[PDB]
Amino acid sequence: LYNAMTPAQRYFVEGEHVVQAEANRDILFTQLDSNSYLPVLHYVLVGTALGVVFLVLPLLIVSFYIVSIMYLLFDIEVVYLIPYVMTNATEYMYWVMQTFVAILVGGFFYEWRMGALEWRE
Amino acid sequence: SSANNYDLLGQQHKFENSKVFEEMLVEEEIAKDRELLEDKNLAVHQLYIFDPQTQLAARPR
Repeated sequence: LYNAMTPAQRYFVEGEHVVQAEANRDILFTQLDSNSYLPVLHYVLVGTALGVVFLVLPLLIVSFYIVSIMYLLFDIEVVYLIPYVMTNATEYMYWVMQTFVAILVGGFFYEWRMGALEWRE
Repeated sequence: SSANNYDLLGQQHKFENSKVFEEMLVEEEIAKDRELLEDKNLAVHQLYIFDPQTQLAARPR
């Protein structure tokens, strides 16, 4: 639970009631904690604990390398494409994206032409 | 043994001399593109495997 430490973060609200309310608060998205990944980490620990309980109960009683590289590089290329779809693009952002995709498609065409896309090897 | 060895030698030399011009020039080009294809990192080598005697595409790689 992140707690504000300064009056400006606390909206210049005076008193110790607010600090007490913030420290003992519940993680509520409508309230202070929005877009918070802390519930996700709590979910991670819960899943791990359940797995541990199941685990401990009975105890008491060339082509692959090539596909890995191509996946890494095309994944990075899609990583750059992600910010574009997250904006209401203009014409020029659009044409920059078109040049970017043109380069990616040139690499893909090289892959197709050299037979790497075929998995005979 | 000398007689027989020179018989084999004569067969070889007859084989070389008896080729026609067009075949000789074609064979010169075969030797030349054999030398050019010695580099195995060429793009075309990824495309195909070439027949050794005549550097023609035999099967894809």
